Amino acid sequence: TLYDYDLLSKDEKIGETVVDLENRLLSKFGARCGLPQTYCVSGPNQWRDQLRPSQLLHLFCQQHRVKAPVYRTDRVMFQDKEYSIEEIEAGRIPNPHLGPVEERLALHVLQQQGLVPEHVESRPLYSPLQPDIEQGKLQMWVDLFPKALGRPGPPFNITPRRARRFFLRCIIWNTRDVILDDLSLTGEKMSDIYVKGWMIGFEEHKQKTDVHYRSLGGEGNFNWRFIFPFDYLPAEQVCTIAKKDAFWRLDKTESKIPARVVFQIWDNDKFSFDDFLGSLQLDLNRMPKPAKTAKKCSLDQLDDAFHPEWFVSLFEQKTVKGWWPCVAEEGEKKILAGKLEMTLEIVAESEHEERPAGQG
Amino acid sequence: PIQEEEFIDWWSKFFASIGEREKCGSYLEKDFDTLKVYDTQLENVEAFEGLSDFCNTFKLYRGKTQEETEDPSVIGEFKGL
Repeated sequence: TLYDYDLLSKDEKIGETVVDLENRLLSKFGARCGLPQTYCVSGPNQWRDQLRPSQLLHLFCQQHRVKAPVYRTDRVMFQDKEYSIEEIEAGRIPNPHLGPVEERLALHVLQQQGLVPEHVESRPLYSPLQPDIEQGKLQMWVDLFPKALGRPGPPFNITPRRARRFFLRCIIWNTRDVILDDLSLTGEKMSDIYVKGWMIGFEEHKQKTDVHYRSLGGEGNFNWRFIFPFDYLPAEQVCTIAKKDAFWRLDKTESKIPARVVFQIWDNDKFSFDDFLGSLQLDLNRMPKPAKTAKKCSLDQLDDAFHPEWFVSLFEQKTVKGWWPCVAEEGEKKILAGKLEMTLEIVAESEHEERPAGQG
Repeated sequence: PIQEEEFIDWWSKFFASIGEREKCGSYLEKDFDTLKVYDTQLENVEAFEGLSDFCNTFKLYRGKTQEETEDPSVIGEFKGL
C-alpha cells in the first residue's frame, strides 16, 4: 500500500494491491524475474544462478521437457538444434560485459525460451475509499530468489538517479590578446579588462576576476575558481537547473528549453563606458571538447549549431580544459569577440569531491 | 563504482526505454532491450496459463445443499490440481 507522508497533512493511503506469492514460488517458466538479453556478472545484465549453469539448465530443461545445451563441443545441441556462441553474438551488439562460457551460454539459451524479458511494470494505485479508481501509477518489478537450491545471484542495481549538483569549476587561467572596441586617441592601448561569467540558474553567483593595473600585455594570473553546482543527469543527458524554484521536488530538475543557452553578461569598464567587446556564453550540458590550440580560433568553430556532435560524456576525463571564443553581447552571433582560456567540466558523475582536489 | 555504467546501467536503460525526448542519453546507441510494462501481476500473463499449472486456486464454503438456512461464507484458499 502507498501513502502520502507529508509533514503538513495526514498520510492517507494512495494505493492498494494484493499479491499471491505462490505462483512465483513453484513456477517452472522463470519469467517471474527480469531476463535481459545481455550477459554480465553485475548491473542490469547480471547473471542470476543459484547453481552452476550446467545444473540449472539440466533441471530447467527437465521441467520444460527439452534438451539442455550440456555440450561444449564444436557442435553443441540445444533441443536437437545447433548451438554456439557465434550464433548468439551474431545479430547482436558486441558485449563488453560477456563473461564465463558456461554462464553466458546459459543466459543466452534461456533467452530462446518464451519468457518475459527484463521489464518494469506500472501498477495502478487504488484508494481504500475508491478501490476501483486509480489515484496514480507506480513503476516497479519483482524478482524471486529461492533458497531451495543454492543462492541465486544478486538483485539488479537500481541506485536512484535524483537531483545532482555538478562541481563545475570555472577556472580562469589568464587574460591575453585582448580585443577592444573602445580605443584610445593617443595610440596607447589600455582598458579595464577582466573576465566575468556564470552558469545558467546562478545569476546571483555571478563572479569576475579583478582588474590588472600597470599592465599593458595583460600580464598576471589570478587562477580564480567559480563554482556553479548545476543540475544534470548523465543517464538522460538533459540540460537541467539546480537551485530550482520547483520547491515541490528534491528530485532531478526537468524542463523544456530551446536548443540554445543565453547568458546576461556585460562589460563594465570602470574608467570608461561599457565596451561591447564580447561575453562568454557556453552550454556546459551539451559542451564540445575544449580546444587545445589557438588554431581553432576561426570562423568555422564559432557555430554552436554546427557542433551538437558531442552528445557524449566528458565525465570520464580527469579535466575538461581548453580555449573557448567570446561572443558580442548582441545575442549568440557567429562572430569572434574576444578569447578566453579556462576550465569548464562536468565530472561529478563519478568524482564530485575528489577530482577537484587536484587543483584546490 | 564502474565508469562504464553511465552507458551500460539500469537507470540509463530505464530512461532510454521510456523514450523521453532529449532524456534517453546515449543509451539508445547500445541496442538495449526495451522494457516491457504490465498493469497487473506478471503471474496473470496468459502465456504461462496464469502460472496455475503446478497448482490452481480453489475456495471452501460453509453453505449446504440440503437446507436454505446455512450461510455459504468463504473459508479460505486451497492450492492444488
